[PDB]
Amino acid sequence: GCCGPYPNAACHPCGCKVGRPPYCDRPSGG
Repeated sequence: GCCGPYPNAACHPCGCKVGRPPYCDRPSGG
């Protein structure tokens, strides 16, 4: 239970932990 790509208050493409876009599951940094 997260939100996703639709509008821009708390709702973000990869705002979640598990289940999210290619760049956010690929190695970010820290």
